[PDB]
Amino acid sequence: DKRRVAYFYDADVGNYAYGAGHPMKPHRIRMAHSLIMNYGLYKKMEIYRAKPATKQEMCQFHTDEYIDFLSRVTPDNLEMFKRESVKFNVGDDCPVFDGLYEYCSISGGGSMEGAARLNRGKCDVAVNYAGGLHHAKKSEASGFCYLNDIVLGIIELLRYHPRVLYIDIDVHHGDGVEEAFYTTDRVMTCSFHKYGEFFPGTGELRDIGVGAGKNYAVNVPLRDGIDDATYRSVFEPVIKKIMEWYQPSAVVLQCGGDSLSGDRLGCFNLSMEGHANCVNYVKSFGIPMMVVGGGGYTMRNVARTWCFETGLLNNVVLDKDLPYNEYYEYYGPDYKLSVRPSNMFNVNTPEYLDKVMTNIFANLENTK
Amino acid sequence: EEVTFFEKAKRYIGNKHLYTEFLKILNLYSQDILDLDDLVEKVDFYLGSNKELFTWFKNFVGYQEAFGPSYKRLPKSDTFMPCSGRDDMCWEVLNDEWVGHPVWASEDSGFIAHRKNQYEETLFKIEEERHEYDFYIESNLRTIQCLETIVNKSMTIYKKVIRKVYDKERGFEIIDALHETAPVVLKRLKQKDEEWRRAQREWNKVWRELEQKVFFKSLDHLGLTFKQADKKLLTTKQLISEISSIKVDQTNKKSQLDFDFPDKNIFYDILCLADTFITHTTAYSNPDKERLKDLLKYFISLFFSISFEKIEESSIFNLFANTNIYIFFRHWTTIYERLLEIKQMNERVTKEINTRSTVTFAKDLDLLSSQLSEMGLDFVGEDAYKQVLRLSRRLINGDLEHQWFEESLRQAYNNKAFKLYTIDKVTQSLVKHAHTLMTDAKTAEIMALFVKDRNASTTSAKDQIIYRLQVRSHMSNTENMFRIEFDKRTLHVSIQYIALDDL
Amino acid sequence: KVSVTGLPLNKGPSEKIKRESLWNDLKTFLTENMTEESNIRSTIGWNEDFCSACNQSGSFLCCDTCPKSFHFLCLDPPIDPNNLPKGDWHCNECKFKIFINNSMATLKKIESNFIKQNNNVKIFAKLLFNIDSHNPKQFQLPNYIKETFPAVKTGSRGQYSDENDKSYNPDTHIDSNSGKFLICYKCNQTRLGSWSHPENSRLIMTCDYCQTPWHLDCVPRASFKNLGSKWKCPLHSPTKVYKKYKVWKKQRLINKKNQLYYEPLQKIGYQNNGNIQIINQDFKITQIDENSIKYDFFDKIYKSKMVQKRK
Amino acid sequence: FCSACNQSGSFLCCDTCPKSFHFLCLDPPIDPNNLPKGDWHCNECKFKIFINNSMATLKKIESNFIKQNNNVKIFAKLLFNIDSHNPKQFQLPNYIKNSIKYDFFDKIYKSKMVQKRKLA
Amino acid sequence: SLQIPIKLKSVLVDDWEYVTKDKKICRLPADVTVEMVLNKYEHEVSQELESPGSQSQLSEYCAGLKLYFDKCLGNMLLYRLERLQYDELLKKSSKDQKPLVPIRIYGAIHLLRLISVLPELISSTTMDLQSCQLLIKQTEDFLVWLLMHVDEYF
Amino acid sequence: ISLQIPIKLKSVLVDDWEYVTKDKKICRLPADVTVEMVLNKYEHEVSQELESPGSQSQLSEYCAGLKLYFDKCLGNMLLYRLERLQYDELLKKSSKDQKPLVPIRIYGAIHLLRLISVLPELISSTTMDLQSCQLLIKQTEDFLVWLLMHVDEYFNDKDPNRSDDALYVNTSSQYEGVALGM
Ligand SMILES: [Zn+2]
Ligand SMILES: [Zn+2]
Ligand SMILES: [Zn+2]
Ligand SMILES: [Zn+2]
Ligand SMILES: [Zn+2]
Ligand SMILES: [Zn+2]
Ligand SMILES: [Zn+2]
Repeated sequence: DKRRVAYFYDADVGNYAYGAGHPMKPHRIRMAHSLIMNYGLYKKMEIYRAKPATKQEMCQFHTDEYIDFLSRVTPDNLEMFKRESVKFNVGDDCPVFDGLYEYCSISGGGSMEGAARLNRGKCDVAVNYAGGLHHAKKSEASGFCYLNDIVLGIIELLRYHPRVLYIDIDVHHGDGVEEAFYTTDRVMTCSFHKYGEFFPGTGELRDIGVGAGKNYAVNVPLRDGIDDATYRSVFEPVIKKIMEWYQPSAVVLQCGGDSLSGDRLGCFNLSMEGHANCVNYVKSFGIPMMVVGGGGYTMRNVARTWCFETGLLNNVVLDKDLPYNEYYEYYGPDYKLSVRPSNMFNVNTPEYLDKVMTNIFANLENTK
Repeated sequence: EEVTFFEKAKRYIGNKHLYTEFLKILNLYSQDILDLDDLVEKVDFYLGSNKELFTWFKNFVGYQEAFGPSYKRLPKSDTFMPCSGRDDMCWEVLNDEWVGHPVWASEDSGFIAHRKNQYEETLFKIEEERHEYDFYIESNLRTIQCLETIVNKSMTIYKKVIRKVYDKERGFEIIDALHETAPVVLKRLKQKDEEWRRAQREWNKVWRELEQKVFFKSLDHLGLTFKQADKKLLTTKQLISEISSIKVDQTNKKSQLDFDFPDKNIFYDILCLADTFITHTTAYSNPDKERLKDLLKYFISLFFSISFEKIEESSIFNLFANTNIYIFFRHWTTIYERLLEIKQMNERVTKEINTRSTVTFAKDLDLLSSQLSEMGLDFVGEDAYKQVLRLSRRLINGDLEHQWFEESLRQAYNNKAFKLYTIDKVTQSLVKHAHTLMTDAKTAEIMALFVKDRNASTTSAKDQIIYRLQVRSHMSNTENMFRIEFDKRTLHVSIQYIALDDL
Repeated sequence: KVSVTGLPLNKGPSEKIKRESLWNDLKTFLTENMTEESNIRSTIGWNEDFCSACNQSGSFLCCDTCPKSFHFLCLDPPIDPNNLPKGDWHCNECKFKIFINNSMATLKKIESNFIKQNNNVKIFAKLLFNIDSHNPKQFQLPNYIKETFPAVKTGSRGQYSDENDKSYNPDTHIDSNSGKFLICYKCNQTRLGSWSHPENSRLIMTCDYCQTPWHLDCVPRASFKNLGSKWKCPLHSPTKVYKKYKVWKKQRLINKKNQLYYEPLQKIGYQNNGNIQIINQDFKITQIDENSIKYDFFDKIYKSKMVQKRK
Repeated sequence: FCSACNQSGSFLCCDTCPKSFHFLCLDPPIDPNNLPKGDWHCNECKFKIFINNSMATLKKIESNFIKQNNNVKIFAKLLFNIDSHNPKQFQLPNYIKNSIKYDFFDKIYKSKMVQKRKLA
Repeated sequence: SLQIPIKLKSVLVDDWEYVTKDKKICRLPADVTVEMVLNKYEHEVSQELESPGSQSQLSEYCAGLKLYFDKCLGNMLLYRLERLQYDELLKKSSKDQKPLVPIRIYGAIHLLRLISVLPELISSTTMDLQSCQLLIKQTEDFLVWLLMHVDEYF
Repeated sequence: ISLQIPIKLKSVLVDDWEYVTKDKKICRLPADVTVEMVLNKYEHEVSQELESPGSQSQLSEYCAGLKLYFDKCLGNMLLYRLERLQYDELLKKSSKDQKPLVPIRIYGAIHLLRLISVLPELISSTTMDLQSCQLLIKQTEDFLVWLLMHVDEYFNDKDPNRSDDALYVNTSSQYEGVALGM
């Protein structure tokens, strides 16, 4: 394909942190950058620093009260906001730290600027790993997410494109993005997630949409221990059929590392290559794409996967020997660019997946 | 035919409590409370496995928005909330009515978290400490760089840095003074950075040695629990249950179990392991060891017709057996299948181990483990299959610990050889089952009849009946029999479970 | 101070941890000189631990004359927490007992209110007077309505509860009551698998209402049910129907004392709801018998056949 | 007074209830000379002792009779009550002045003949 | 209640006058008895019903009407001046030792009075509101059919 | 003491309990038919039948007393905990326009039904005489019979996800969080 790649990075994004024991850390974004520059990928990409988002730009999706609470809340004065903390779920589930608003603005500005560069034709691939918060919904924090920057980026994309595809390969259901566009045919959301007694609670096979957006929401509920050979056998046919029938003008891809083997919260068994195969397959279609990096709670694995995927977007295959970045001590015994799957058992039988794909293909008939 | 549909459905359903619900559904349809679609879907759930009755029913009755379970509709009053930056297109495409909220989708109960082993927890703790040290050091370094840029010639970072350095609660006054003392904070921060970096070096050493031992254990899931599950699931009852289940499934719709042996060197490897255990074990007398070796060699040479001379220096056939011989054969097949699985990846794993490159920037220089290299448990050269066999022989002898054997297998096969952790116990059980095949009169007579039949090589159809009748005469009248069929053209084994069908 | 390592963050080795955890293509510095500002956005031009009203946890506004604490909303009228009363606060009964409760002459005041309301209402005057001495209290059904339905129970918080509220493991395929194998209704197989090949087995569920067993792959489903409502297999009556709209709901279960039964004499065409039984006067349960159901079904099929063939 | 035609003549007196009936105004009629030579009860006051003393309890005989006469079920509650009333003269209404499958198959068979001959 | 046509009311009053004033009891079993009328009704009406449930209802109604005319004839469906005649019939049935079938003795005059007081009998029962309507509808249909064939019966 | 409620009304009350405490639904306020309208229709339909003034003035007295008791006790004992926030909002909407809140003109027919369900306990916790209790119970039972007659036009069953004019509405997360968390 030989696309031109815009890459967004803010050097201050890594200086914000959640609580002491909180699994979600922006530091991995600082790590994936350190590999990317040390592999020499800056010679193939255009590196930008997006202007942070403003309150009015955030309020295109969220409410004024929620955004106003986010711009005022502080760990010091949390006791003065007792009704808003339960309104917006910014208490114990999603904590409040020192750099919440600037981090949210950085993420949203990155996503919106990437979408804007895709609109103007400046590039054909926009990369923003700070983005990808796919859980916040317009009035409340959810799943460690406080601002849905994917929705803002898709809104910026809809000003030039008739149809936009959104693909989610995180273990969690993309509840915020699916809910935001649940009644429209302009945006088609497709999620591959673990369904059961898992956090998003939503993402059933019968959640195809409401109203004009009926049949424009696809959910693939999977089981524990899925591996690369099965994940790709599910992912390629569904995405191919969506591409032929929905025919999107642009695609957003949330590359969350929650599906990698060895994650704290995830329960999948995907290696680095099985996770990057999805990005390669989506890139092989030729339409404009925006890659965002969402979940992931093992920094050494998600950073390596993001660096490998960024290399793949630049039409190169990176060497398996690390280039001695700053955080060299994080990368285990062999110090290789690889993520090793475990020997855990796969409970995704071919019959269950066959039934799921049959249902999805039956629903997809009414999108062309 | 319309008159007999109800009794047909009654017979097919096979239960009264379900036929009652079927009649209730039919009644609901008969009172104009159910449209035809729900009736057809319910009768699909009832008689859909049958293909003729369902089609007949559909052609008789003349069959010729879908809300999701995880979305509610809010009242329009609670919809208009001021979004200042929203536009006409934004109002057009964004959804404000339907809401999902996982808590409702959780049925107000909660979510189940994924179980994690202790090695993963240790890895998480190491990562947490690394992240804390790096976060503090980098934040201090960025504040230092900004301060140097100020002195020599993006809001909360410096404030939180100087609030962390000054914990006396006086730090706010220092921030105020900074807004109106730059060298003072400069020299304080540089010293903090230096001491934190030294502590980070020492902790990095400690963390490296700690992680470098539990990393491979963290990725082993089925292996950790393995050597308790193998003991519980490799019993006679489990195998009988498996074959009985296969037979029951077949009868609800002569070759219950199928085995294919594509290699014969594995037989010699299993014989070598068995002989090693027999020589080592202090559980049999001196003549009994020779008797066990002779039994094993004779059985393997007679059943599979491999050889009789090279084996000790290294036309379908049928066997009617009781539980003992079946269990012995199942143990042999278990060992063979495990060794075959570890052997068919010989070339790939051997190439990986030999062509395993190392990083030159810091891996070769500083951060390496010769721990497995100090005991020769690194598989350099020493072809992986033969090295695994040698280590298994060492473990059987007793001069190798289980921990180091498992660790070498984990690091050499990427946790794909976890099923060999019990090779010693499986070999011991195979030897014990070979022994009980000697010290039982009935089993000895059955084995003698099998030897006579196998060596006859020219028998009529009566070989199928009179041989089975004689074996049953040597057998009891209540417990099971198994028919093991061997084909030499492709070396194929078929096991049939004749519980009492011979009576 | 103390960090996650348990050390002041400046020490390092921690000798005990040492003994426990031991055996015995350019850099990033050029990222500050190659980031072009991107500002081409199209939008860039812009005493008790519970509540005396509901008996539940949470933040409370306490009283001083008694050990009773109320929620801010569990109060008449509700009080906004930001606009604190900022003064001596009591509940209704404390105010009444401090200010009005003269027990020797209270009856005279009640009679005065009685005669004051005698012009309009005297059957409720005592009830109206009895309302100022009571604190707010959450509504609950008065314990003789719940007992009418022997399937409804009260949860810990007082909410409605009904009878729908509750590696390789081969023993789940065994009944354990008779030693037989659990045979799936859809496929007529148990699919036990084997220890050699644990991927040949299928998970089985054994529905909680009629005890019939199903495979997770035969009924489309991903995981087991362990926390939410009880699982019900697809072999049951809907008990709630939307007919094109009109809503039909099956009657609740009544205690057998008031559960009236009746057998009609018509037995061929008899309009009943889905409240039947195969063998105050608004909850009759018709006893219908199987032959009548057969005749009704055949009648409906034949009548619809004529209705369509007339056209 | 004969409580069947409400006229006068030679009656048959009762014992438990103060009622008098004619010898011919009975079902079945009795020869006037042929006395019962014992205890005689009319249609009433004989079902009363039948249901209050000999059988077990009230409202159970009716169910048994209805179940027994399930072949004619719409008239069961009338057939049960017909054997409880004394005979009366016919006064004007005052406003004039495997046995189941055989039936199932026969019903379907006749119904389908009607269907076919009506269609064409 | 029941909707009895005016002509059938006139026939009933004519019979009342012909029995209670000028005593002219009709002859012993006539050419058309209740059984013949009921079988011909069930035979000629069943050929115009397309529903098996309606066929079962019609058959059950006819059988119940026969079995109810058996036990009600001598009870309350005869005038006093006729009872003696009934008695003699009974005596004949006693002498010959042949069972009595009153469906095949009385006919087309005594079935009409049988469905003339049915609302009274139904009201003195505990039947539900839904089966009584079916009985009334069946009796009305039979009354209309009998009024259609009046010149050849009575 | 003892109140004879028809079984269908008990089913209605249990359905209300299930909707509020399990489905997290509330009432669509202001109601289409309020308590005042129901009581006015009952009084007009019943008083127009009988003619004795002694039995006619008692009906008006009963209706007026019922209205007063509802107005005085709805904010105290007739609301579940989830509904209270909604109540508070109404009060604010009442306080911003200087209009006092009159609950018999907002709530209707389902809060009256649950008003006359704890009347035995309210009567028991008083010093009332015997024949007054008998009269109150008789009037309440007559009203309950009348309401059971007109049950289909006051308690319909339509899903909030399908009809905008149902009796119940779904609550949002921002509402439920404040209601059951603060
Ligand atoms: Zn996630
Ligand atoms: Zn409370
Ligand atoms: Zn108090
Ligand atoms: Zn199955
Ligand atoms: Zn079930
Ligand atoms: Zn008489
Ligand atoms: Zn008597």
